[PDB]
Amino acid sequence: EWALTECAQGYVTVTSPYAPSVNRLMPYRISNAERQISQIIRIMNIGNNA
Amino acid sequence: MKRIPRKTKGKSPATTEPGTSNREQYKARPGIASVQRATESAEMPMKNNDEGTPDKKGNTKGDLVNEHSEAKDEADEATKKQAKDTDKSKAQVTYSDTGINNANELSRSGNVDNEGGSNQKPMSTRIAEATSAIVSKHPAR
Amino acid sequence: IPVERYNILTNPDAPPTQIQLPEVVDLYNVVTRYAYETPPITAVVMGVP
Amino acid sequence: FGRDCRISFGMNGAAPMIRDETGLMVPFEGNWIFPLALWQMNTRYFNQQFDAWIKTGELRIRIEMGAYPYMLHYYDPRQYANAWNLTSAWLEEITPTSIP
Amino acid sequence: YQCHVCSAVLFSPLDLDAHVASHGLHGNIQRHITEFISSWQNH
Repeated sequence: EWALTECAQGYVTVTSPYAPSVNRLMPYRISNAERQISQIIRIMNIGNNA
Repeated sequence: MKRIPRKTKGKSPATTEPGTSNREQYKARPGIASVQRATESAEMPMKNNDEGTPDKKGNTKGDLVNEHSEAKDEADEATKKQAKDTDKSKAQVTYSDTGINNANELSRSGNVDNEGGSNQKPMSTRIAEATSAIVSKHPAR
Repeated sequence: IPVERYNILTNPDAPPTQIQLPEVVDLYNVVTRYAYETPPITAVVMGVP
Repeated sequence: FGRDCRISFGMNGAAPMIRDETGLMVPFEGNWIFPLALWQMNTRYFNQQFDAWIKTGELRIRIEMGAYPYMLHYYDPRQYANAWNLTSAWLEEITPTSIP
Repeated sequence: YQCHVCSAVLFSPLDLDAHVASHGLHGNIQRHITEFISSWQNH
């Protein structure tokens, strides 16, 4: 909810209701460094190929 | 028990609620389908660029083209494809014949291996030739 | 039989979660089994007046 | 109520709640005040949520409009008469770009 | 059929159970990854 609301630059609001539970697995949190590594890979993939 | 296939070859009482009636009269502007089609194109991942890398056997895949010539050809193909996308004979946005003298541009090709040598003869052929020049043989005569 | 493999059965003093890595791999030990849920990402988009 | 329209669904019998302007959450009951655009941008959700309470519960809403056209419907005083159909039709046809 | 958890419109009771399962409620398609519903229109 927070991330989608912040992304939309305050034009829409996002709501996602849910019941209380703990065995709900939604693996998405990663660190910035991993994203930076991935971007380095993506840039190096180009290799002057228009 | 659920089976998931692989997408890649591997090693081998009244109920009618008083508010649920549908009277739709709103036409989204911009339209939903128009935006969806555009988002589909941008959704696609970047294409692979595999040339110049060793294969399963150990031979660098790709073409035997000079790297600068490869860059020129890729630029030309990009311009051609851009022209095709906008449905024109000649492209308005060009990746080639710009004002910039990009003469030192290099593009990865299958001409050179990882040792800096030329692939005029593939790796496996060279290893085979080198190892063959020293094999022994049973005594004779 | 290689008794040291079956430590948690043959050794009365070993705690149930004890292991002997990396010298010996036990062939009988405690395992934890789970059951999670992976709901789809659900969202409702409201409008800003 | 202002820009912060957001509703938390009730659970295990607890009544649903919506956020006031002052950061408090209230049940679907009492007297409320709405700007028109707030309903225009969440027509379908609001019809799905509040209409049952409006029709039979104890919920009353004042819609700020300023000016608006109107259309009358006369009826015989000696006969039973219910206006729910007209009001429901009016509410369902609210659009983020049009009203009847 | 109506799912008051998310205000979506449904048509089968088993679809209702599946949809409320997406909200974490116990059941009284798995091919889905993401489900979005607008509030100002039925789409």
